[PDB]
Amino acid sequence: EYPTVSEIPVGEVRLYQIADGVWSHIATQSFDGAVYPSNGLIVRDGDELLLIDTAWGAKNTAALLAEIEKQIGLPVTRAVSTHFHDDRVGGVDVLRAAGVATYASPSTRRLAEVEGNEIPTHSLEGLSSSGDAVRFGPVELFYPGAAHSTDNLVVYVPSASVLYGGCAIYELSRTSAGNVADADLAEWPTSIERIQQHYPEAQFVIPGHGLPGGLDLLKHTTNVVKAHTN
Ligand SMILES: [Zn+2]
Ligand SMILES: [Zn+2]
Ligand SMILES: [Zn+2]
Repeated sequence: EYPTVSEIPVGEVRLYQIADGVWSHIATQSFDGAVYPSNGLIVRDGDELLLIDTAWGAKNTAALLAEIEKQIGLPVTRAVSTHFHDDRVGGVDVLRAAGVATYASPSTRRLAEVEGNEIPTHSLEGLSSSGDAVRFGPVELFYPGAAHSTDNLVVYVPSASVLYGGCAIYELSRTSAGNVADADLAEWPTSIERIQQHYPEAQFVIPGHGLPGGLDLLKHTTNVVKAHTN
């Protein structure tokens, strides 16, 4: 039932309802040779919507907004990028031009600027130390520590028990480390354990790329990270 690359033409976006008032958005992008999918999240926020992460690029993200407008028909008022890479902030300029308030931690904004990437406008305070959590409307934002990147955030929807791990969490089908150029391999397992300890009640876990699962995706990711380390 969950959308794969097979069902998503390049430049198109699919939505998938995870639970009441929670959706994931799925887009595709061509890396050198292969095509990769990418997940973000949509969370109902009263009569508005909170967006988690772009659809990886300007065209994809405009397609994302059109697909939201068509299927849910509620306005996207805020967006949060969960780290500084292009599959998370690429398309921020498109969101901004459409009247969406874009948000990221100062850590993420700093690293985006150094990378020459798009920079979310607003800053999320209170997330600078590992284990920090802040409320953002219908979600909790959590900084577990450095993992896939030094700034990576995860997002929990308490009304639906949905944990969005972004790129700090691997899908089960991924049995080898991905792009770890900006990762902290030494801290990644410790950061995953912080997620485990903070959200032991999570029922759905969404990786940055690929199929949703349960909390076993956390142990999976630790397994793969330790194998890469060694
Ligand atoms: Zn990344
Ligand atoms: Zn603003
Ligand atoms: Zn990623």
